[PDB]
Amino acid sequence: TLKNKMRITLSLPVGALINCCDNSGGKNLYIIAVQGFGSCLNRLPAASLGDMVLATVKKGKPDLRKKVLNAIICRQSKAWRRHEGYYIYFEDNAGVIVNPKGEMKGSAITGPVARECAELWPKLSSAASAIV
Amino acid sequence: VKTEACSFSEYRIYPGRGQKYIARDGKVYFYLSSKFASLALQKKKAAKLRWTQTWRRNNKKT
Amino acid sequence: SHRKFERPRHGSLGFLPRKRCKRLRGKIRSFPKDDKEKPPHFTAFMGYKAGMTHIVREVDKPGSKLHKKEIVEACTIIECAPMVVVGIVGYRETPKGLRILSTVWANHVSDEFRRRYYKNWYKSEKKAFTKSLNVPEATKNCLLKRIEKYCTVLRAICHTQPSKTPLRMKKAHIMEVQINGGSMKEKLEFVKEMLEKNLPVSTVFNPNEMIDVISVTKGHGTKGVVSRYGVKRLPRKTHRGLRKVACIGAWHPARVQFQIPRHGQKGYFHRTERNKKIYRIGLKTDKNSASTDADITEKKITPMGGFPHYGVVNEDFLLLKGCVAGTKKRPITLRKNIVPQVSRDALAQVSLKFIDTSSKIGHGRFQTSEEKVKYYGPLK
RNA sequence: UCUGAUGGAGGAUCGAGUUGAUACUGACGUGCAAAUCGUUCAUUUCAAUCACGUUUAGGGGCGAAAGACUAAUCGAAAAG
RNA sequence: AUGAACUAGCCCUGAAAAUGGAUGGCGCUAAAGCGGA
RNA sequence: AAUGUUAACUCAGAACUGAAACGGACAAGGGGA
RNA sequence: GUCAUCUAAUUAGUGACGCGCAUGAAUGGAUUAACGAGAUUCCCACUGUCCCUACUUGCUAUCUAGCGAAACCACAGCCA
RNA sequence: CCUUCGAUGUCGGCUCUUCCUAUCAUUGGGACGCAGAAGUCUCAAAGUGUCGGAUUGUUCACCCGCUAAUAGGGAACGUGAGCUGGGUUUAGACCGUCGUGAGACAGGUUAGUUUUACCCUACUGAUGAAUUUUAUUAUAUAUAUACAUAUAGUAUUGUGACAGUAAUCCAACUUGGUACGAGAGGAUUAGUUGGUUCAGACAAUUGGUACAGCAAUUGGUUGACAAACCAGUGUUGCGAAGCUAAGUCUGUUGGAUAAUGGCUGAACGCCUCUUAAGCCAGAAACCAUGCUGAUUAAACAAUACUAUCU
RNA sequence: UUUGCCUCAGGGUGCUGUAAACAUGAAAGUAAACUUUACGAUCUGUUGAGGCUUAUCCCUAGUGGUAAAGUGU
Ligand SMILES: [Mg+2]
Ligand SMILES: [Mg+2]
Ligand SMILES: [Mg+2]
Ligand SMILES: [Mg+2]
Ligand SMILES: [Mg+2]
Ligand SMILES: [Mg+2]
Ligand SMILES: [Mg+2]
Ligand SMILES: [Mg+2]
Ligand SMILES: [Mg+2]
Ligand SMILES: [Mg+2]
Ligand SMILES: [Mg+2]
Ligand SMILES: [Mg+2]
Ligand SMILES: [Mg+2]
Ligand SMILES: [Mg+2]
Ligand SMILES: [Mg+2]
Ligand SMILES: [Mg+2]
Ligand SMILES: [Mg+2]
Ligand SMILES: [Mg+2]
Ligand SMILES: [Mg+2]
Ligand SMILES: [Mg+2]
Ligand SMILES: [Mg+2]
Ligand SMILES: [Mg+2]
Ligand SMILES: [Mg+2]
Ligand SMILES: [Mg+2]
Ligand SMILES: [Mg+2]
Ligand SMILES: [Mg+2]
Repeated sequence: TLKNKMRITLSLPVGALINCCDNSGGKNLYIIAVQGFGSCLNRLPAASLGDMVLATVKKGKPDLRKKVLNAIICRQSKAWRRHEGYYIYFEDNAGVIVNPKGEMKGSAITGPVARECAELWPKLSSAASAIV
Repeated sequence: VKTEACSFSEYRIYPGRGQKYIARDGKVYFYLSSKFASLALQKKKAAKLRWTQTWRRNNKKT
Repeated sequence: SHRKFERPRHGSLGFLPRKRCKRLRGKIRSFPKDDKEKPPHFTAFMGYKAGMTHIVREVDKPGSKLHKKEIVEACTIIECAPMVVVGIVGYRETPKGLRILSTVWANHVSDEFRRRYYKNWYKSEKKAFTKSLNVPEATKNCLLKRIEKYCTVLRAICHTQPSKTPLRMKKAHIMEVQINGGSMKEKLEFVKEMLEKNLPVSTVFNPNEMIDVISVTKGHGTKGVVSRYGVKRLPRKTHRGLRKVACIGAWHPARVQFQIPRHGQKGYFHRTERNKKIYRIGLKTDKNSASTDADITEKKITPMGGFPHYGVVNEDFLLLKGCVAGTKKRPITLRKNIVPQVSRDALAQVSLKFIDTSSKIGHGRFQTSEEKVKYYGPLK
């Protein structure tokens, strides 16, 4: 289970509200923290495609609200450099709720998912339709 | 050399050049340039732009 | 009181006096240690920065998520017209540092070289070197003998041939190049063999060699603290101004300290970047210079419309991985590394798949003008 | 008792100007200025605004009251 | 001629604070230190 | 009742039209609990 | 202050509770639509406020020609 | 209550640097109630780091969360001609208690001008002459010579004393479900690939930027068309080049040590790491190497040419 | 500082997006003649046109230019 992840453009900072992408019943995700983020005086922690966040669900099933909950980003709109030289971007910022281990709380994943994420989280590849 | 094609225009995109926009569905659009990407964003229709290949074809200008 | 939240200092104190470099021609501060087992070879080479292109390279790193895949990488191009050797200088080691014994000159020294010894060539009677050139060979021989006897280090006085480049300046760039090899005698012999003749880069570097690139950085004149050190902007509310340092220092050392970031020169600094890989060494006598196994199309390295702000590379050149200090047109000194590197990075053999030659003056669509012409067709 | 017109009430509404002076605690602060400048702002048919004339004078005046103002002078003017 | 116990000289530990650093400084150890004459 | 000479400016509706844009500058409430 | 609620977290806000250091009835008490350049909190929109700065425009600064002050000033002007 | 009342701007935050170690983490160790893992105590260590938020004017505090760790401090309780001005500490006003009252409150609440650098220094960059009681690590054909060399001016190339200094930490995976363990669990170490922070550049590429430029277009104006203009840059679209980060590249290895463990080995017929002499290995420390400056050395060398030189 | 350089021009490279002009071309329609003649956003053809492209792009022995004549040792 490799967490080898080539660096990807950072932009989804704390406070960002992203589409929930999932079948969990959550509509939104408000990102409160990035895992593996360190220390930098005034820098907002900011997550990218592979990254594990900690979020709340602002809108969705009440059993999801009022709690801090792990998620993975699946799509972003900040364009990022694929190493074949082209910059990819999605139209939306969107992630999927999971457990600390990385197991989905939901069952399917609605839209597309970046390959950068597929390579990182096998259980996520499973439930992905278009993986691009 | 594997030259992808510009989606909005029909230009050859040589490696390490353009950008790739993956829409709501899963459909990828590869744009050769900034201008083309901007046009795409603006929801502009290539078949209505005099300079592009799509327009040209429609008016049989080969 | 202690600063509430700790943070690393902003500049590097290792690059202080952030003042202008004395000369465009980056000086080599130090040359590789001498390994007297190996044959005598030059350690350095001057070239002019022409621009950057990008490249496509297949990767080898077993274990990377980037393993078998083609990758795109930026690379500088450094035009490398053959340097010409003109002198030998002999140093001897003293408790006060290196002291020169002598310099021995070629019999014929180029006009270009001579131009360096004048600031008004056009006016001058160009008398420089006209008596030295004359001198009898016996004296030279004697000097050489002396060098052999006493001098521990040899440097060659080389100069560039800027006439063979799009640059404006007819003046040569003259540079001492340490020779590293076995016996002083051997070194001397080597230099004699060389002397009046030309070094091309292939005689100095090889494909996949890791090299240090020493050059004066791009200038920006007097720059603010924010730009020069990456100091934080103060907030909008600030009266006297936002783009400054709020507190120079404490009260008590009652003296601004040299460690505090201040407005002043930025750029045109001397800088050695280390571990830059040579991806390719071009040859003047190669029309398929920017071509590759995967390309198989006649390409010269010059992009369409030519290297912006430089011109047309018509001579042997270095493709260095990544970036190099200074501007298009800047002299660059490439130096062998001071340690013989065995890291997988230095050993890896590169195989370019593709080298971009699309116009750098815009978002170029095509490689050659021919292709463009084909695309367009016959027109007005 | 509803519906549509009419009608044109109101210390009604918004708002140029005018009268002010909320914020930027912006500019300025050896100023253009012993209070200005900018943008923003509040005021506009009434307890409205302005002019001129006129009344009220110092322990006095005048005050929708801030000890405000009473010629850059005010918890007692200025002049001698 | 070893084993104890004490004893007091010098020395060591105990002995950690913020500008750089002060037997006044350099330095000094067959003292240029400490105690004498 | 039909036939004349003749006037503002306002409303309402429909085609086509454009790189989907149109109080195109100017001017002009942020709103809610 | 305790309990809710707002938040991932709230010395804030709101709703409750009340033997209230020292609330309370024209010292007016309790409540109130409308109104407010009023005080306070939250939410949507929005944004360079911020991440995280960059680029850019005038007018200054800058150099020149001309003109040309002042405050300040025991003497002056490196540190441990 | 020594200083300051002919004024040292009186909290906190923001910014920014430096220092301390009474070490939180990282390096190297020693101990254990150390099987492993985790942790506790402790030695050399201040090289590197020590964050994002919610509430509070706060310091302090308290939670949320990341983190290797979220150690503690100082520098006129660092830092107002740096800001801010929320608080405290003017004048307005309100409440509560106290006072007959004016008023008081180290009780609460709201509204409330933050001046000047053009001086010296310091620091940052920027030119720049001068330098014979001064210099010199040698020159000259095995001998000589400091009882000696050295004119000066341009320029090139060097020397490099001295000063500065830079990289940092983590993860994942393989080593290994191994060592260890009744089992649960479960490493060190290297190795690989990545990332964080920082630094230094750079602009091929993506993005940003527009008063190069092209096109559109509103209102007006030139009879119309065209060509234009005006609206302090009229407003949009694209926008090269140049700048630029959120984009790309790069960031060493010796010496000698500290802690410590040892070696030989007395004192003390044995033992003893030395608490003698003599040695060894050994740290993110130190000093070099490397890197920046070097009118920091009033420094100097060589070379090139010259105007008179001996 | 005359095998340079500036200067225009051409060519390259791009940027923009198809110039003016004419077309018994097309056009939602309208009116007014005895099938033609007016008006008509806009579109199409000639038209990847026209314009711009170094002021800090590139090339070209393509054009015309290259003065001052002073100071210091
Ligand atoms: Mg902060
Ligand atoms: Mg762009
Ligand atoms: Mg370019
Ligand atoms: Mg006021
Ligand atoms: Mg102000
Ligand atoms: Mg001022
Ligand atoms: Mg008055
Ligand atoms: Mg003495
Ligand atoms: Mg709040
Ligand atoms: Mg309440
Ligand atoms: Mg009472
Ligand atoms: Mg003071
Ligand atoms: Mg300690
Ligand atoms: Mg500890
Ligand atoms: Mg104190
Ligand atoms: Mg101060
Ligand atoms: Mg102040
Ligand atoms: Mg303060
Ligand atoms: Mg206040
Ligand atoms: Mg008050
Ligand atoms: Mg650009
Ligand atoms: Mg006009
Ligand atoms: Mg743009
Ligand atoms: Mg002993
Ligand atoms: Mg036309
Ligand atoms: Mg030019």
